[PDB]
Amino acid sequence: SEISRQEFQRRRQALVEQMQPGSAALIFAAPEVTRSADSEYPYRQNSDFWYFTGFNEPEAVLVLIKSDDTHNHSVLFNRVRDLTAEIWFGRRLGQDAAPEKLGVDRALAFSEINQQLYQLLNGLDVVYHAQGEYAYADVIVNSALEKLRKGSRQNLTAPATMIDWRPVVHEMRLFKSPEEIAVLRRAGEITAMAHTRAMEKCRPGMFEYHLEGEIHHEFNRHGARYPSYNTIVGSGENGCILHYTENECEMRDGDLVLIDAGCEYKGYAGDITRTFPVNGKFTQAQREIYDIVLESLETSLRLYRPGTSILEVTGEVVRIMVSGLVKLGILKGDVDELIAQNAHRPFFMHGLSHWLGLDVHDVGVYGQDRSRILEPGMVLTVEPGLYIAPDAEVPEQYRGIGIRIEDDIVITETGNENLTASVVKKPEEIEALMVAARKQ
Amino acid sequence: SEISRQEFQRRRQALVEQMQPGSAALIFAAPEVTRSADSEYPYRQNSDFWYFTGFNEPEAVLVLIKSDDTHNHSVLFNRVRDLTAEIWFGRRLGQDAAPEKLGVDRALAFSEINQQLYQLLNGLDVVYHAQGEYAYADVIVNSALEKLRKGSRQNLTAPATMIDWRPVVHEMRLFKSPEEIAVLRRAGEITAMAHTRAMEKCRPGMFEYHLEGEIHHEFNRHGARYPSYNTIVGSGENGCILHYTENECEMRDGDLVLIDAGCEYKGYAGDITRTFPVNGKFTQAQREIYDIVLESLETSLRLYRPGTSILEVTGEVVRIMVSGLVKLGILKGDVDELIAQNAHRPFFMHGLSHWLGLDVHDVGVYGQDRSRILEPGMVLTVEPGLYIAPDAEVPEQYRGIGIRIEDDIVITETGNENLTASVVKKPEEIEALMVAARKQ
Amino acid sequence: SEISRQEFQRRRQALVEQMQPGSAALIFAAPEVTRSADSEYPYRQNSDFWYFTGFNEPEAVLVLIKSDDTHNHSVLFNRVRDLTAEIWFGRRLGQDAAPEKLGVDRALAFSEINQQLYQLLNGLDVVYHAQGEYAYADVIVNSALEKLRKGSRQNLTAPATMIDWRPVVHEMRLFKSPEEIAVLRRAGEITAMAHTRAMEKCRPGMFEYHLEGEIHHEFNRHGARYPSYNTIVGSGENGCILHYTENECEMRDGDLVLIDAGCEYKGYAGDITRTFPVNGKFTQAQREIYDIVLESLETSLRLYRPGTSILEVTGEVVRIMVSGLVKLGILKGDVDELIAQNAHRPFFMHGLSHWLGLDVHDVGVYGQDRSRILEPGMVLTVEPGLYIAPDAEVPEQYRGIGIRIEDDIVITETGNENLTASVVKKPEEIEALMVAARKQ
Amino acid sequence: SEISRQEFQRRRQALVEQMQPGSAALIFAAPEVTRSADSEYPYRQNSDFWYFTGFNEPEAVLVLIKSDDTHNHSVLFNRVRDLTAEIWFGRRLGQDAAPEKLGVDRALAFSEINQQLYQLLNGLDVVYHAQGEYAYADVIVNSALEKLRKGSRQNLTAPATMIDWRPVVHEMRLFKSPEEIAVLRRAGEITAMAHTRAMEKCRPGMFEYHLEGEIHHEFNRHGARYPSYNTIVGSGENGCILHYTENECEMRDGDLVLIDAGCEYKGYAGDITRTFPVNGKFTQAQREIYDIVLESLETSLRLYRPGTSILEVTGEVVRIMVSGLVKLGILKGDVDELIAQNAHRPFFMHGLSHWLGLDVHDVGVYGQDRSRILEPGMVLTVEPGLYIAPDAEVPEQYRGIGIRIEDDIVITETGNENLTASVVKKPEEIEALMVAARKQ
Ligand SMILES: [Mg+2]
Ligand SMILES: [Mg+2]
Ligand SMILES: [Mg+2]
Ligand SMILES: [Mg+2]
Ligand SMILES: [Zn+2]
Ligand SMILES: [Zn+2]
Ligand SMILES: [Zn+2]
Ligand SMILES: [Zn+2]
Ligand SMILES: [Zn+2]
Ligand SMILES: [Zn+2]
Ligand SMILES: [Zn+2]
Ligand SMILES: [Zn+2]
Ligand SMILES: [Zn+2]
Ligand SMILES: [Zn+2]
Ligand SMILES: [Zn+2]
Ligand SMILES: [Zn+2]
Ligand SMILES: [Zn+2]
Ligand SMILES: [Zn+2]
Ligand SMILES: [Zn+2]
Ligand SMILES: [Zn+2]
Repeated sequence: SEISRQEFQRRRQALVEQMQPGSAALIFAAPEVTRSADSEYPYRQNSDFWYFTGFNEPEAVLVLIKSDDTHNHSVLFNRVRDLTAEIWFGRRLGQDAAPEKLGVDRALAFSEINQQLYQLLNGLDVVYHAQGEYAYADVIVNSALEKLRKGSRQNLTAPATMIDWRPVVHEMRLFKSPEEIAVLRRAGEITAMAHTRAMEKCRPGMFEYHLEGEIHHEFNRHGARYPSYNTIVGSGENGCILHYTENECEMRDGDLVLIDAGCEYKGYAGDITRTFPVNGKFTQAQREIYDIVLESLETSLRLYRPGTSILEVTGEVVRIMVSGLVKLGILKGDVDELIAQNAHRPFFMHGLSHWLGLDVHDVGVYGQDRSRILEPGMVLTVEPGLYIAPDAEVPEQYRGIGIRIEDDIVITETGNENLTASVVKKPEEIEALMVAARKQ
Repeated sequence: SEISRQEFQRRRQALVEQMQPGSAALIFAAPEVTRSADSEYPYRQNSDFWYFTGFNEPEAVLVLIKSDDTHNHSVLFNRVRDLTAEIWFGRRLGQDAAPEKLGVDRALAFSEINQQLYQLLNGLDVVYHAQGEYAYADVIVNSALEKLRKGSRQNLTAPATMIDWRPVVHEMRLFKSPEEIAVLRRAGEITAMAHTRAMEKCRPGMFEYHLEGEIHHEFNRHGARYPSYNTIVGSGENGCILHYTENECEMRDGDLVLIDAGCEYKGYAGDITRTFPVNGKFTQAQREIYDIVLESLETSLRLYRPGTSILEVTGEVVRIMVSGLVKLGILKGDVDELIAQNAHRPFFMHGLSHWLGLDVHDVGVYGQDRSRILEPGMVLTVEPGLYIAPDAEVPEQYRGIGIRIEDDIVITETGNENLTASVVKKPEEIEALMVAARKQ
Repeated sequence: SEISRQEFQRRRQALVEQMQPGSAALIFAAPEVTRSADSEYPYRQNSDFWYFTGFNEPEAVLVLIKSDDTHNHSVLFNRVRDLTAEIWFGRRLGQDAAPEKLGVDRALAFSEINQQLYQLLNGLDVVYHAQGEYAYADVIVNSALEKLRKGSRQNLTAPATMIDWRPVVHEMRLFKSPEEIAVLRRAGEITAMAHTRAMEKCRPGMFEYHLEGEIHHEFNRHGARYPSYNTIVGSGENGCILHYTENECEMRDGDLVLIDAGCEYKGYAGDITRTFPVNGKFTQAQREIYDIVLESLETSLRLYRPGTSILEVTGEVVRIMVSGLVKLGILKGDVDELIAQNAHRPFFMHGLSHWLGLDVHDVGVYGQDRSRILEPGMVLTVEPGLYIAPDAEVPEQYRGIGIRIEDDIVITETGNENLTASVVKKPEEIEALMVAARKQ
Repeated sequence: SEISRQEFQRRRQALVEQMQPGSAALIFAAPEVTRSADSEYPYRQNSDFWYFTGFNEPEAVLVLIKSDDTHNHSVLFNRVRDLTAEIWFGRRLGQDAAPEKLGVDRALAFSEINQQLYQLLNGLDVVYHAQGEYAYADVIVNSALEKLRKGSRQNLTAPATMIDWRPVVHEMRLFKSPEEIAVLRRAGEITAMAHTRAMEKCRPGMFEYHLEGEIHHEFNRHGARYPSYNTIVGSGENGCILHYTENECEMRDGDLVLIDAGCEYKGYAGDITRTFPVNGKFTQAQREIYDIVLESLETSLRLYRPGTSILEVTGEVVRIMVSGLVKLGILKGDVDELIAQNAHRPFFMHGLSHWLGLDVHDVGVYGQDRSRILEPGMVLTVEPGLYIAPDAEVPEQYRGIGIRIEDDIVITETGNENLTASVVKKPEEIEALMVAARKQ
């Protein structure tokens, strides 16, 4: 699946619809980023700029100009073509091919932006700009507006109103179109295949990073070159660290391993967590914690639908958690009192769900305490976990256990669709998968 | 292989030996780097800071203070320990464990650096600082020196002399110790195994990125998690682009594929290029160009030794190249005149050799035109190539061919040691390797 | 005359009337300014901040908050009281006395602004801020808005709209109240007395700066400590330099002297130019040029009224000028053609009139080519001049003559009131004044 | 008196003598400074730049290049000539006239500095630059050095050592030449005449600012256009504020007035304080405090000579002060104990003496607690004072009295020369001067 030319056009038009007449919106590309000395990290476009263009070059600026309710045009600033720079660092779109390729009306050289941008903003009333997003962008925008402010004898006037478009654009990104959902559906499948493979390859004596290598190879073979975030492979006590990315330890028979990993496919993030026994067989103590986390996930998957909220489903998870932990003797007391005291928090100290899309922790307003009423088209994670510290004052057998189980869902008219259920999470199914792999 | 505690200590002492008495050297860690929104790229330490510490955290500063020829001490600023921040983002060394772990005399909280650094610089005559390396470092250093300048009524004085330590430190990095050479030797082996595997896996109809995935998986399985630079897989005309990293094309029977890829192992870069037929059999036209590049490499490997230079060996390569191209009718005229006119430059437009180490394009002075006399301990690449443009005015059969062949070497007392010869480059050996793999 | 507490209150309310509901306006004080090393220039408050407060301290910020059409409040950030800092550098208002003294609702310590400002902006929709006016102000404002943007988990939201209040506030300043006109009337009288005195004191052999000293002493004795701009005393060829402030030459019998000087009285600028003979008697050649400039001024004073514009009156002046210069043989040809060719421009190369108020070149929109229709309450200068270069190709007797004559006026219901007519400008009256003084 | 072409040349040569071979010193002009909107304060050149040039324009840079012990040259960057900009804002030296006018070898356009400065620094070992003095200068210098650092393929190298020249140059400025002393001698005379005049003009009912006007007029008439610092006229309780510059109060019969005022003559500061009765007759209580301050001054004038220090003379003043105050009942106890407890500090809370020159509080190292041994050529103030707060718990008659008496001196071979003794300070002489004036 991919995003069409037409879809990028629709998105620009939907932004322009919300803009005041006599205004321009300025959306800037991500800068290139040094890794060390003269080597740079693989380029990652700004998600908002990508959303409106599908254009993967730096030194580019999308300018959407609204004259009135039925009249608007698009201008792209981008890198000029250059035989020498392209023989070295790779091909460029340039100005000639850009209108047709990216569906914009006009394309100018980014090297001329300081000579041209103020002319495009002259006489407008409003400019939409994400101030503080990038320092280079602020320099360009402030420089244009100062030229206009100070150029009254050349009959120039600056727009007096500046509006942050991030609220508007993030509210758009919060609701996925059918095309976006198809892409995320494939991201979830790719990510699932990677997690299945990690379970199948895991053996005692392999290092945490070996499973990372299997996962990344699987992403790559389906055309997802990069992960959406740095892969987490926390075996044993490392599973109690939420963003453990060192992945440097030998995996030991008897330990669990927690894998949080997700691909980036056409810009969109997969995001799955599976926790499983390194030796393919859960112990009793491991099952006892795992079952609480799994019931939490399974109950949440049943509950999530239009009209509820992350907050409301999180309350059900807290209840399941506090009850399970009391039954194991990890918590002591009255369930309802422990719930009122938030007694689960030493063991489950993060949110159940985040928005998912072009960023793994996606944009969009959550409402106070994530109380926003869910509607169809919202995409989110469901990721309960329990993390018992090596030195928690609890029965010995539960100490140093970290378990998270995470699926990615889209809210539908009647409930939700699970994008990541093609990798197993029921303990008996995990064990059968690993046994089958160890034969073959 | 690894770098010892003792070696990091030796390096600090070697820097201190060159410092003026009554001085302090300030070496800052790399900042963390955003990939998108709240997600960050995998952390890569500043190579110079790494060189003196082997410490892989941000928000850290090494301060080496020389009182006199026999008296000096080391101070580390680093992140304080924090239970909440470590449960989330992973473990920290802290101040208690640092002296023993990293062999420094004292360790302070990076959060206190503005309160402490000026006190360490007070009364000194010289400060060694890499001005403009990082903006956060300059803010910290300039702020310390202003406090001292303006604090004469508190009996404070700033050092009046500031010296860039990069020349000194890069000159040290230019000459590798036995330990560094052992590490680079393993980086070369790992990188070679990856390239061998790419040749063995290549089939028509696979995408360029599939070979990238094989290479990265192989790096990872030997404990080199990351590449030293973004992998290049240029098949067909893409091989004429020097840093082609899109790797997005279907590999076609009849084309060559150029792979430039290198692992990062204990901080040190491997860097190999192999070019080979996608279908496992070089055509006549492909052999004709390949043989010129291979003779260039093989002649260079014979010539490189103490007392010659990159410039001098490059002259021999130009001669081989111009002669080969004249014999094919790609160039026309007298060889010596064509050489004098640099007629090879449309086809070979980059340097033959760069320094190699903690950075793939490593630090160290080259001398004018890379004329510096080579000495034992220098590590460098040998990477001749020929790139015939799709639209070059040459016989049709050579158009759109890009071939580079690259090995990594260390200069020894009598010649050089080749770190990357365990992956084949002779055409008959390449073909046999691919045939054997295709059976299986 | 002075500006009342009530007037400052009215102005704030008039700004608040124009503000959107759910908004705050931020008006910052001028920074202190170094003259050399640790000595500073006499403090000059930002004119806009002064306009709303009459408060003459740095490190102060006026915050006007509009909840709705009938509900708003004012917050002042200002310097805390400090016995040591006040014994040294002088008295401070502080927070206790400020509400009553300056008519604001609340006053907080400027040292706490970063801890408090974001709390005042939280939940608002709009912030009025003059971006780029002062760098310290932008740092404070951007820092507040970033706290709000990134603080959604603390239930903070930033206003998405930022509006430049300078257009609104400058449009207010463009129309003077009766109180402001009374103050400017006194500024014009003070400035006139100074110019009268300079004419009375002028003798051949005195230096240009001596007349500057007389003028400044006269400003000071009426309670106008500072000039509104750097005083111009251009004798001879120095009169051809528009902002000649060197004032370093011996004044010579036979030369004219051009004095452009104005006091600052309760913040408001006087601005007068008189040109006169150093020896008290105009030559024929001097009269011939002077009469053109004087007719230009006198005709303009008759014409200026509601309904005309600076542009329209400037056209009449150009006609007078071109005609006078043709009659002297300084220009040659048809008057109407010379007018169409703007043939006056080598001799009169500046505007006839600028707005006058808290700044000598005051704020307010002029319209294209200063075409804005004049209305009652506008205050402006009328300053025709003719400047014949030392090397102009004109009859010898006119070379090196610079003459400007300038009065300050306020537009009334039926015409204008001249604020500066108490210093003579008719040549016979100038000569009589100087003769009388020489006896003284 | 003035400073000769030859003297400016000597100073540059004296700096070059101390510079390392293969180095360049960069001395930047002061930026222009806004007073309000488009009006600027009178230009004040950077004192160090002035010291080496006597050049009073902005956008200028002196570059002194030392090749070796007998070979060096000077380059000036300055504003190009421009007919339009000079007709408006006044005459410019330009490049043609500068070598001869300012005694430099070469002069280039400041508009070309970024294209030329790096070429002048290329291949040098050391650059002398006052980092953090001006932000525009740092931008220019850092930009030049980055070009050199990164331009090794164009055979460019940056100097690795940067040295602050301020210590060296301020140490030079600390010792005045005969020419400088002659200029300061005239500054002291001018300043004295101004103070004499203020005493002669003072009447009850005049405002503090009226005496400021008399003083400034007197500075101006002797060719000192500007004061060296903002004039202090503190009558009554205002005399207890050390830098009282409001000068806004009606002077009352019965009060003292403290005037601290100094001219700037050819760049050099006068700096005198005289305190006197507004009505021309000291009361008993006023005499009692005045006599302590006067004895302090007179004893200091006797003591100051080569071989003592400000610290040592300050100890004698403290003794005189504590003894006088004990005798009046302002302090109670044993003199030697009160001295040991620094019991004078509520009443005398500033230093006795500061260096004087191109800045009123001049550059130069004081040593710890101003303990530096005085040598011939040092110029300094002697300014004891006693300030009894309105609410000090002392006998009523001394409350609200501020008295300072200040003279400017130069250390000679055998003692000191008093530059400001031509204005009276003995109380009987003050009273006679005022009585004589009142007749005017
Ligand atoms: Mg256990
Ligand atoms: Mg072909
Ligand atoms: Mg003449
Ligand atoms: Mg009294
Ligand atoms: Zn249109
Ligand atoms: Zn965004
Ligand atoms: Zn996850
Ligand atoms: Zn997640
Ligand atoms: Zn020691
Ligand atoms: Zn470096
Ligand atoms: Zn390579
Ligand atoms: Zn290489
Ligand atoms: Zn209210
Ligand atoms: Zn303004
Ligand atoms: Zn004027
Ligand atoms: Zn004017
Ligand atoms: Zn020379
Ligand atoms: Zn200085
Ligand atoms: Zn003084
Ligand atoms: Zn003083």
